[PDB]
Parts: sequence; C-alpha cells; structure tokens
Amino acid sequence: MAGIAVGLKRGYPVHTMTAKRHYGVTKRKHVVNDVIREACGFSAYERHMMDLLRRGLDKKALKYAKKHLGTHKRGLAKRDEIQRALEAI
Amino acid sequence: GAYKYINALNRKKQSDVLRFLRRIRCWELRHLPRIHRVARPTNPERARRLGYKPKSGFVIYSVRIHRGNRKVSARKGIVHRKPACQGIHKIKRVKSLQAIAEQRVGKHCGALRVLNSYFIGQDSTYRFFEVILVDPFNAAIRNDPKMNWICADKQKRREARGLTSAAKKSRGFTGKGRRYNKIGAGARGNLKRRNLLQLKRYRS
Amino acid sequence: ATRFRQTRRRRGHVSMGYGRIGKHRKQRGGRGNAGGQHHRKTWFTTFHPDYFGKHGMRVFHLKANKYYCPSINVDSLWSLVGKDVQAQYKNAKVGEEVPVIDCVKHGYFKVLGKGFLPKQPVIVRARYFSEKAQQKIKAVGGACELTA
Amino acid sequence: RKWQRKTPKQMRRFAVASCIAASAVPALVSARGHHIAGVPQIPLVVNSKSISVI
Amino acid sequence: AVSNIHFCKDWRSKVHTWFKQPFRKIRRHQTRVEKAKAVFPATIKSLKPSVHCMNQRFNYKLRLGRGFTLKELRAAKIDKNLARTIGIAVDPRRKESSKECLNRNAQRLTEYMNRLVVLPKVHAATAKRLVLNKKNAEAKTKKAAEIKKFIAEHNKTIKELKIKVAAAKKDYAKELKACLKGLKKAQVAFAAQVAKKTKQFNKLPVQQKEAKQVLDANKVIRLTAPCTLETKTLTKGMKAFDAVAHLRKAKNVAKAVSGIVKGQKK
RNA sequence: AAAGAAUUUAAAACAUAUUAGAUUUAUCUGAUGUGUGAGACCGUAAGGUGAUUUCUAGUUAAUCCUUUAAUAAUAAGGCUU
RNA sequence: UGGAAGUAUAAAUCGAAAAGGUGAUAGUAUUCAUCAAAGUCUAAAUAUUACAGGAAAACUGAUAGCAAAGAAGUACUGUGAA
RNA sequence: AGAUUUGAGUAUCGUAAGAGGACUCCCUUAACUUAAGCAUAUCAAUAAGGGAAGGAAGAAAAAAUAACAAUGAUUUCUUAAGUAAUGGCGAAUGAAAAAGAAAAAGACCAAGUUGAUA
Repeated sequence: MAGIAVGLKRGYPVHTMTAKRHYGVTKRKHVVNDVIREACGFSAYERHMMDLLRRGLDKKALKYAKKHLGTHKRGLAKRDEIQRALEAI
Repeated sequence: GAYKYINALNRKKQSDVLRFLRRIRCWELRHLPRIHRVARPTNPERARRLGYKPKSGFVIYSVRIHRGNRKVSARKGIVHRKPACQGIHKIKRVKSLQAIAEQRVGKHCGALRVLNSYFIGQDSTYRFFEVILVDPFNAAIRNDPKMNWICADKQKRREARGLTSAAKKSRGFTGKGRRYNKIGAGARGNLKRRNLLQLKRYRS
Repeated sequence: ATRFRQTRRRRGHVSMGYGRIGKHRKQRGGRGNAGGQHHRKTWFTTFHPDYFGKHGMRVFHLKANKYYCPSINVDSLWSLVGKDVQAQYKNAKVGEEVPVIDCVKHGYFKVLGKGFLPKQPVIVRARYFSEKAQQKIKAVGGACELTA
Repeated sequence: RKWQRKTPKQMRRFAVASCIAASAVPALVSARGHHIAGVPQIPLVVNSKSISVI
Repeated sequence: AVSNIHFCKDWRSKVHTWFKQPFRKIRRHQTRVEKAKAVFPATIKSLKPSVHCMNQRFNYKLRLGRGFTLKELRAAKIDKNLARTIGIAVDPRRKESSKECLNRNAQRLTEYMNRLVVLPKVHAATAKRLVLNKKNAEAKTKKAAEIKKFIAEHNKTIKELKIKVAAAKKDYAKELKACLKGLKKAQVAFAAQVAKKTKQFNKLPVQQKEAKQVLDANKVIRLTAPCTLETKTLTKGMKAFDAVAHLRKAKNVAKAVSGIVKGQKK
C-alpha cells in the first residue's frame, strides 16, 4: 500500500531528512568593531541620523536610512546600530 | 593578525582618515605619468587578496584613467542612421573602466601578465587603479607549482581576451542560474549554439 | 523525383502554367502574414477568426510539469494487466486475493469513469479519481487506493 | 542536401521476408537472370561440415 | 495555417550537418577500448547511487546519480578517502533526502564491496598487506568462529517462522493468517531488542586472482528488481474507503487556511 | 446517527533541561538528555475498539479566479458588459 | 534580454552587515526550502571551408569544374585602392 | 658622517613585437530588406572597422535547480519547443529546469593559527 497527492499533508510516506547553519561572527568581532569605529567615526548620513534620533524622530531616521541604503531591513539595522551608539554615549 | 583590522578599516572609506589619505594619493597621481610602476601596493590588504605575493616576479603598476562618459565618435555628431540609432550622448561603454585600464597597462607592458587589479581612488575627473603584473619568465614563478599556470601560452594578454576578474565581470560571469541564461559559457558562443540548425543525416 | 514534377510537362508552354495576363511576379500581397488587418483581413476572418487580440492571463514562467496528469477510463483499466489475468481472477469475491492494477506504475496518474467495467472485483491504485470513476469501480464490487 | 532516406523498420523487415520467399521460387529465380537448371533444390542448402573445411 | 518560419536570418551560416557522426562512433569506441587496455577499472564507469528523479511527473522512477553522500559511505563502512581509489563515485554536495534513500544506497555499496576484488598494491608476494593477512589469519579463524555462533543463535526463532511461511505459502500455492502474524509478532520483538556498537570501517577485499575484466559495475548491480503482478486480498475496509472525499477534504483543508487567517485578525 | 488496520526494523534539525571550558559583549563554544516524530491494533473466540471520512441540526469564519514554497491588508493581472 | 512594476552590463550619485542571496508580479511581516557571492586553476567528451599530408565520390569533363588542366593572380588596364 | 624610503643611468642574462586568424573570446549603438507606406520593431552580435588567443579555445566545482518517493561542477547531443514569454501584442523574435546520452576530477590563494619567527 502506498500517501496522498493533495493538501498540506502531501506526499509519499518517507522519513525526510539539514541543519539551518547560522553564518555568524565571534566575540572578537565586537572588539574589532569598536576599535575601527573610534579610529574612523561616523559618515555624513550616520551623523545626520544621530541628530534626528536625538530629537526623537525615529520614523524620519528610518526614512533617511532607507534613502541611503535602499533596503527596509538594512535601514532598520542601521537605525538600531546607530541608536546603540547613542545609548553608549 | 594585522590584516583582519586593515580589511575592517578599509570598508570605512567615508571616514575622514581614509578620505584625507586618498586626497593626497589622488593629487600625486595627477602629475605622475599615466602608467608607471610603484614600489609596493598602496592597499596591501586588497592586493594580497587578489593574488599579489611579495616575491620576485610580482610588480604593481598604477594606471590613471579619465572616468565618466564620452560621445559617439562621429564627425560633428552627425550619423546617417535611423532615429533609433541617432543618439550621440548618454551611450555607455560595455566594458568597465577597470577592464579598459587593464588593457592599457597590458598593452604598455606586453611581456608581463596582468593578474588582477583593484581601485585606489577617484576625483571629479579621473579614477586611479593598480594592476598586479607577473613576469611569466621568472625562475621563481616557473618553479612554483601553485603559480606556474600563468606561464601557459594561452595566458598571453589575459586582459584582452577577457580572463581577468574585472574583464570577466563585464562579460556577465558574475553569477549562475536562470538570471544568466544568455551568458552560460560565453555570451557569443551561447548565441551560436542556440541558433545552430541541426540537419541530421537521416531526417524526415 | 524531379522527372515527375510539372515542369517537365510544361516544357514548350511559354508561361509555364502561370498565366499571360497576370504574370508570375515576385510577390502576391506581401511577405509572410503581411496585411493581416488590411487586405488579407478576409482571409484571417474566414480561416482564423480569433488570430488578432488577447485572451486569458499571462503565466510569466509556466511550470508545464505541474499540469502533467495522464488519464485512463475505467473500461481500459483491465488492459493494463491483460485478458489472461482478467479471466484468471474472474470468479473472485470478498475474502481472497484480487489483482491490483498499478496505474501509476504504467504511467497513468488519474483514473476517469467512462464506459463499463467487467463484473469482477478489482483494486485500483492511482493518484487521482473521478466521482463516476469511483462509483463504477465500487458498483462492480471493488476498491480504490491512493498513492504519492 | 538530403542524401540518405528514412524507412520504418517493420517495412524493411517486410521486404526482406518477401525477398527471401521469392528466392525459393525457381521461376522467379531464373527469370531474374540466374542459371539454376541443374541445382538439386532451389532452396539450396549445404552441410555445415563441408563448409568448415573450406 | 499561419506559418511561423524563422528563416529570415542567415540560416546558411547556421546550418550544422552531421557528416562526422559515423566517425564519432569509431572515435569514441576506439578511445573507449584504449581506456580498457590501459587500466581496465577506469573505464569501469565507477559505481553510482540509485536516486529518484525529480518532480511528481517522474518521482516513481529510479536512475543513477552522481556520488554517494558521506553518510551513505559511513553506513556502508567505507572511508571516503579510499572510495575514490576503488571505483566509487563520491558526491559531498548531495544532501541526504530520506532514510529510504540512505538505506537503498547503503545496500548498493555493501553489495559492491562483496563483488569487489582489490589486487595488492605491490605484485610481489612479499607485500605487507599479504604478509599481514597471514599474520592475522589465525586471529580471523578465532574471530570468525564467533561471528558464526552469533547469527546462528539469535536469528533462529524467526528462521523457523520464516521457513514455515514459505512452506505454508507453497502449500497454499499447491493458514497464512496465523503464519504471517507469528512472523510479524517476532519481528517487532526483534526490533525491540536491538535498541550495540559496530566497527567504523570494514576491510578492503585484497587477494590475488586471475583478472576477470568487467567494463561497468552499474549494469551488474541493478537499480530496480523486475516488477511482477502485485495482488492483494479484498477486505471490507478496502470497499468502505471512499477515496474521492479524502481527495476533496485534503484539497479543501489546504484552501481554507486563507479563511482561518483572515478570521483570526477580525 | 452509519460504516471504518490504518504496512512493517540502518535518522538528522535542535525547542530545550544538565554539565566541562572561555567571555564581558547586541556574548559564545563542546557534550551529555528526554520528548519532538516516529508508523507493525488486541484476536485462532464471533471479531470488537480505534485513527480518518459521511449525513442531519445551531454556532463563529471565509467566500469570482491568479501573482506558481504558505498566508495576510496594499498593488497588479484575469472573466462579462 | 523570452525575462514582462527590470534578466545582464556600464556610467553619474549614494552605499551595508554581530552577515546574507535566491524562490522571476511591486510592498511589509511571519514561517518554510536551498545556497553561502564580491580571488585563482583545472584534463575528457566539443568546433574547424586557414594551412599541410592522405582516402573516397550516383560531382564537372576544356564556354563545364577553382579566376587559373601550359612561365595563372600570369598577359593586360589604372596615379592609386584595385 | 650614518640608517632608511623613493627615482634614475649603465652592464649581464631574458622577455614583447611581426605572419595567420577556418574554428575560439570580446569592443562597436550600420544600412539594404520585411512590416505591401513608415517612424519603434525586423534584417541584427549581422557586413565592414579594432583587439587577443590555441591545437583546440571558452566554461567549470553552486550566494544552482526545484517544491519532488527530490536532485547536485563544467561542456556537447536528443527532447522540452516554435512551447512560457516578448511585440505599432502588428510584421516578427523566443529560451530554460525536469528527463535520456558522450565524458567524468578535483584542487588551491586571501582571512585565521605556529611564532628564540625565515
């Protein structure tokens, strides 16, 4: 006797077998990031995002971030990365 | 290691430190000849990644190229064409400026092999690259099992045939799959194969 | 065979069977399907009356393997195993062994109901079934099985 | 140009069988231009023992 | 009929004619023969997996793939560093797709290793492996004396039941309800007792034999056993099972997930 | 309310617990563990139980088709006039 | 480009990452699946009307077949390309 | 004075050039022609112009397909297929996964670590 070919529980009965490996960094990447950031600083658009964030315009800082990066998800990360610098200071 | 910080630092090209140093370098290269040898690469991280090894037979050449766009070379901008081909401006080169500069260096030094090239800086008028060149007749390069592939005859004038990374990117070899159907194993060869009319010996 | 052509029979005739008033000139109204809406509109209206226009929605990349579904009617089911097997299990009923027709193994995915089945119990295994296909198989005393 | 011609296999096998059959008709064999007046049997067969020594 | 002929370009420069075809056969055949003479197990067309085709249109068929995954080699107890040297294809790029694929290709490799005969690296009779086999030959006699006691005392309760099933089925072909139930009950008990450690790697079959030269191992180890006429017993459950509503319930379940999500946010 | 065995041994993802190390950052790196995810129903006593499907009665939800891994609100495309 | 709210390349401007890309209808979100770009090399199966050496032919047989079956790209024309 | 960096002249040992380009890899925004006119489109990676190669070259070891009982570098042949799609949606242009064969082969740099460091 054979499964079914339609629906959510679809397919011939087998025991399907892969690890969602995470491509990440090590704990030393934080040291490298802090060393480089102090030696270099912030770009012109990073500085302009810091000023908007201080005044409380989070949405405008995201619209500015999206403008200079082009991606909504990358605009979010820059906004969160910048706001973590503001709380450090 | 030292090079894991230089690589991290070199991504912050909009920092004031790197912007200042590139200003000094770009000013200096505006007066020196167009193509000339430099003692050591100005970006040793990027040079080492692309294949430069600080041994005998490896030399670094700096080439300055006038970036931007140019007009179609027609006398007084007059072309006896249909309105579909009557455009003089706004027409862009297909080969990247990096690939064009590589050919200028390779033509200048015909006895060396262009390994790869990278980007140094740019201003309102020029863009400056650096080209890694290898002497194929050096006893050190010939006797290296990991590098004597450059001594093959087919590697003569690599950049002109389109074998370097810069010239291969402009050939379309930047990826694989359904996005690159027309650039499978050579864009011009692919067109010929698809257009071949096969006439078998026994056909209906 | 060039000796059976009409050119060999029209040797000596000046016009070679093409007319003196209206000669055999290069074109006769355009190259290809030219003038599809202007002077050959009576041709396209008469013989291809839905040639010009649009109908249906575009499929940007059609997956033609998703529509593949070979079909077999009920009356043709027994031909998959042959008449020798059909007569051998002719007098079976509930309780004992009954032949199984593997439609998928023969390349048929869906089973449709058309025509009449022989009055013998049978077990039909396939991926899809029709309402009348299952009715006819069950009315004869058989069963239906699913696959994949 | 088209030099070679296709032919279905079952039609090719039909012709060989029909050509083999005609090879056993003495009237058709001689009418083709063969001198078979003296042969014993028109489907002429020789021993496999005699063939092996040639 | 509206004609669609793409001869408006220079097809005369696009014409490819096959006048070299009767000489490709002679080229490829002669080179194929030359390979066999040089080193015969190279043209052997090294062993390849049995992998299903893709898509539902073909998924019931089996065909040769490229290379055994690293998990299939471990299950068959072959080192991946030695597999490539004895005519086995290895594909680390292949992800294990199912347990059944893992088991089927594990049987293929084990069967191949039984038919395999590896000659000594050095033809001299003083080869270290040949000498080593003599040294541990007496240990194998002791060890093989224990491999036979096992699998002669543990697989004995099912062997009689397995024998009885064959005899009862033979008598029927001349009961099976209780005959097959007994074997099934023992099998679950057997499966409950295995739930313990086996060697990581087996030995390479190395000996000195007259060279029987076989041009491919894929046509010796068949992908699929020949298909017979499967026959089944009709029960009342088979008659009752209404397949159409199972198809339509399964389809309607998947098409109502939109309604479920829409009604949640409301 | 009415019929209903469901097919049969070689396994990895890790949701984790619990430990052996290292770390202060937006913290990580091994191993042990149960479930997950598991499917051989109890019958030589007639066969019951039981997943899963059917019909009837109220309930809440969705409801012309598509964007081809699955949904959603925008957008776009289909069908008729 | 067959690639259709952008398949590929290039230019001007902008420009990432405690990663990320793709799932070809733009957008956001949550799952799922599959890979891990931005350096290099790599035989075999494949093409060929340069040219050289051979073998064949339902090909032409001196207005035919290469323009050329003899000192043929020769005699001859043009300032020259030809 | 001395220690370096950088740039030159000279000497020695070598290297590139030119011929050929049938097949191979590319740069460039031709027109005649078709659309019974013509202006996008077609002719068309086609002619001419230019560069670079070898006995073959190009490509090649997945930021690849698929939604399966799933496959697995590249190349070439069959099929998909005049199909999806593109187009004054006109004239016309037009692939690819699957599947079947020929052949089969995988290795390196960069980054990281070892530093009486070579």
